[PDB]
Amino acid sequence: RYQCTPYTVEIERMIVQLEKLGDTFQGSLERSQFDRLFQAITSLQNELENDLNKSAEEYMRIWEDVFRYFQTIRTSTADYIAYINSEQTDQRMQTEAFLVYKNQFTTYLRDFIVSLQKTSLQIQHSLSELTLERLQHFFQKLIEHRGAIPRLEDVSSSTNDWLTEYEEYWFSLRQWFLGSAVQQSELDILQWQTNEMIRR
Amino acid sequence: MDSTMKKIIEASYLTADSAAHYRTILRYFYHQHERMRDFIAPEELL
Amino acid sequence: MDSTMKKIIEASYLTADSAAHYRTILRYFYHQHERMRDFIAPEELLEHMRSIPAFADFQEDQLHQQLAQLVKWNNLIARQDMTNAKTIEEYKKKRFRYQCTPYTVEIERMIVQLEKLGDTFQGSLERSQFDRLFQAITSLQNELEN
Amino acid sequence: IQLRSPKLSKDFKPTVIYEILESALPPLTDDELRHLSDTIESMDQTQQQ
Amino acid sequence: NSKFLNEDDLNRITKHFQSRIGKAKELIQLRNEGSTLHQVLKEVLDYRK
Amino acid sequence: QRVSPYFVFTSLEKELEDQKGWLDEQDRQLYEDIIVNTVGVILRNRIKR
Repeated sequence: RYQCTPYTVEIERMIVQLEKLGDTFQGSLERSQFDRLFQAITSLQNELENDLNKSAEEYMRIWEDVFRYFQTIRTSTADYIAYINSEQTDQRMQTEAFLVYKNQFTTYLRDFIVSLQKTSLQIQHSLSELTLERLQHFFQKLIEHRGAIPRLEDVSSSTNDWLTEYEEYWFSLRQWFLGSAVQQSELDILQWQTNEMIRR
Repeated sequence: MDSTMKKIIEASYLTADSAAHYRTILRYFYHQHERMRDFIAPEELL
Repeated sequence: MDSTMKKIIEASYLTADSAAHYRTILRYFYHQHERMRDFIAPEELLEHMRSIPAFADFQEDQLHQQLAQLVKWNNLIARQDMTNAKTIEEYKKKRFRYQCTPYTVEIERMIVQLEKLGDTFQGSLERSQFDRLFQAITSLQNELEN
Repeated sequence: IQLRSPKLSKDFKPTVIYEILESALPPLTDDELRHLSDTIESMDQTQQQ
Repeated sequence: NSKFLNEDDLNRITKHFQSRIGKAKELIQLRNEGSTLHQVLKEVLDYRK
Repeated sequence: QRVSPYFVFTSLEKELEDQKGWLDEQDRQLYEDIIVNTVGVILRNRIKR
């Protein structure tokens, strides 16, 4: 009597995801990505205001929500930017495919970019407000709950490794949205590329 | 190790000459997985 | 025709005899896609393949053969450069710049999930699934009283 | 150069200073206006065509 | 303050920019000198003034 | 080319039909707003500095 390996389960799941789509770029937008992410960061700011009194799992949940949303948005922007910069958009543009690309591109622009821009101001402001030192006691609470999860996984690394990993992920988010004094935010890179493709 | 060096057998399923019978087979297996059924008889599968 | 039963040749790379080359190449393409990069140089791919010890002796004619096979396998895209010639040879050679089909993007995305895992059932779990569903449902209920 | 220019030694009331200060502030580099202006000019040209 | 910012204020700021771009086009029409839209923009948006 | 008026009229009909499908005012406004919005943020940065 037979059953399928998780290999097969995941493979078939992704296969189904692909089967849904019309060929070109038939993905969808859940415009509220940035609203939900911002709400999670607002929760983080309120936690910092709470002065470390709350329980570890609250901090862990807010962390995971923030990073789920950030991961989703990074996936979305990767799809978007690849769609924009595609050689089809560039020089196969001579045919009517320019107009089809135009329709999908304007849909994505409107929804994704409008919500993105509206959120990004308060986003970057909060991220600037989310300094490492403040996030460090938050990371201590995250350590509290991480130890609350005695994982068999490679999380067996020390507490300070967990602190450093949280810290590096936080810099990742800070660069992708707020950027840095040394470099423009990756969000700004996406913005510039979108502007230039609009101009083209 | 990074697995890219070794070529994966799950592809053999997806790109065999009987990949039609295959695709249908584990598509049905996935559907049963969605039904949370267990230990499917090969004869029921037939 | 229901697309649920035909031969998915996009996956042919995973069991080609050069599946090491193909998989490493497509992994690199996925990473560059992650790096927000575009218009990839096959010569850069030869460079980085050779930088990997497994393909130090990488043949670039075989590289371009593999690239054409992948594109033919609905796994990559490319187009000749129109402007950027510095040596007359570049002006001659129609040097193409490449990308990965969304097929490939999603395929490798799923693959990564499995790469994370030891064999048996290494999947994780975030216990607060139920309460979050409940919170959204409570939001719905509060809406119906409005 | 303005600091050195001799109008300082000669003219004595504030409104010169206000113009000098206003000129000291750094303006809009051509790139930032360039993207917007190019797009708007192209769009209006398309409309006219 | 960004902290004090909200979607309504964002819309208001965008409206202000919209009014300015309309003003830019009207200025193009009044300045029949044929100066490019880039110049009219660089004048309307120069904040130091 | 030198073509008869029937051909030119037909050609202009087809062309105007095609050209009219390129753009729409709503998309013009959307594109203008999104670029103007990033420019507005840049202006904000300049004002803060």
